[PDB]
Amino acid sequence: ADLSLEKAANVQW
Amino acid sequence: EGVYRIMQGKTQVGVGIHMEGVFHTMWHVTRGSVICHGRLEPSWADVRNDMISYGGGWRLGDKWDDVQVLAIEPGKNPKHVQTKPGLFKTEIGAVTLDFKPGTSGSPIINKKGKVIGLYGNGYVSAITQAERIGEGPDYEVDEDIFRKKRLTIMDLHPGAGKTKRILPSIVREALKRRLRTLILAPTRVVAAEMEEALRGLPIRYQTPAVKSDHTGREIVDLMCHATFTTRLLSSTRVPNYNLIVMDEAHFTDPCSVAARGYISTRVEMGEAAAIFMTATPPGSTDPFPQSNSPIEDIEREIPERSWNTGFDWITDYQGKTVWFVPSIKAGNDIANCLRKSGKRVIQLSRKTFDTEYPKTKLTDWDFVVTTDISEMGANFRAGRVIDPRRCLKPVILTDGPERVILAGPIPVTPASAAQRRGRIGRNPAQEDDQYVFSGDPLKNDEDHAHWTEAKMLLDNIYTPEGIIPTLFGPEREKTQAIDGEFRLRGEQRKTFVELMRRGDLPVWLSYKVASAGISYKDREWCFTGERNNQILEENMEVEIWTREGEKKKLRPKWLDARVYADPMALKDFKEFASGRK
Ligand SMILES: [Cl-]
Repeated sequence: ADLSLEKAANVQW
Repeated sequence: EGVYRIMQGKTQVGVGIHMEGVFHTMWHVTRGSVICHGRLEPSWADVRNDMISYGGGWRLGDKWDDVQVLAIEPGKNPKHVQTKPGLFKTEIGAVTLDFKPGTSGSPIINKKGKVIGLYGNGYVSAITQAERIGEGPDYEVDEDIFRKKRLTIMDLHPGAGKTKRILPSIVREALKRRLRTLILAPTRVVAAEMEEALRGLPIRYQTPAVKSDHTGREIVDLMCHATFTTRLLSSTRVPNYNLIVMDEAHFTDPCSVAARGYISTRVEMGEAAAIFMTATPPGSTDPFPQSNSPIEDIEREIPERSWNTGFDWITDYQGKTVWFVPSIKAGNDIANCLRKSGKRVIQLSRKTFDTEYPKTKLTDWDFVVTTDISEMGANFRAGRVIDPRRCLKPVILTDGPERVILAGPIPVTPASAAQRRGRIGRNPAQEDDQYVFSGDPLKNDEDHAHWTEAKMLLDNIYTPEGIIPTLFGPEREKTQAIDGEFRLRGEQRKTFVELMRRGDLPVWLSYKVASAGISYKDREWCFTGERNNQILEENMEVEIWTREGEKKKLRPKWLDARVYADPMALKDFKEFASGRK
């Protein structure tokens, strides 16, 4: 493994 | 499905957005790498503007012109930060907002819920974005490409998908439609890669050694172009596939040309549907087609033998190259030369391809020195192509007693050059890949032996309908031969097939022998040739010890270069000349 992700937020007002 | 932190002792490097199926982030953040979840495909990047796309092209709601910066700080939390962007001249807008390194890639929002750019770091921090984009995420929508009496060309290109999303997609759709589907790879190695891409479908691989296989349960056949043709020649059992799919349909190898001719005939029959996949359709003539990532084209003089200086740009170049050569012999030259310089080079030709390609996929290397075989499906993690745009073409000398000679080095076709250059510029790189080339291509290849060799295959394939099969449309204008004249009745026909199948002989050769009424087992024609028909191996006149116990000089009646034009084919023709084969 070299890089991964982590869901932080969602696109909003 | 929202916003993610680009995590890489190792913490947060940047931020990305996943929207509509595609993953967006700044170029500086990933620096070109892949990400994990399995893997994430780097598909598109405008480098200078600093941004990269994963799984397809960019997605947008609008532009600026009143906005929020949903900043995802590392070792902190999401905080909506609202501000008016400045109107700076450069026309690029920007915000006066300083978030700590690692934040790069944060979504900027116009007051709805749609992203209008990314926070670019970095005097002030730009609203990084370009023009309207782009292509399409790794899911495929298709027709209508399954109706009988239809033929389609997909000019697939290394985005999302390709051999990745397009092939399984149509196969899933085909199985759903109860169509006996055939798939055709140019090489075992490309078929193997098909299998992993399809893993999970009822997909059976089919050896040449088997003349036909049948299960009657829903299955999908996977074979080489040449497997198909040889089965079409030797099996009595016409399997009535209704969908036929040809990957890399530009292969001018006669088994290929043949396959394409038969297939096209099934389509006109109303009997089949057919899909031909290739970036360079037969008849296409652009040597500079478009490509998934930018290619730097570089026209420059290139060595054709050994060298010792004034070619620094070669050895100086700090990465992996692909170098097409017109021949094994030429390749040794260049390899031999490269190796002087302490360069890890792998050589490839037709014969060696299946055992030497995987070395390129699985070990540290510097150079590949390849014949044109790498125009068919070959996939490389290289940055530069070095292409003197040269090759050898087999021609039947009609000028008195017939023979096949390897003419050249002559220049390649536009298509062939498109393909060589097409090794490069698939994946987004820090520097645009380099196409280094020399000379203009030449399109008239009509004296290429393969065209008539194909008709030889073609008009000896028998159909229940009684139709003689013929060359695919754009390929018909390459012979003045009249349909059917190469047909061979009786077991002249059976011999003509055996020599090819078991004798390993080229089509033209195989032809001349069978039509003389020679039995396969007989080998005297290898010795009853004219003096100027003497084969030589590494400069000495070839002698071989027969199965009946004699020494005779290798001197065939009919002379075809392709048996004697590289040790590996010549090792073979020697075993045939013995009676070992
Ligand atoms: Cl070769």
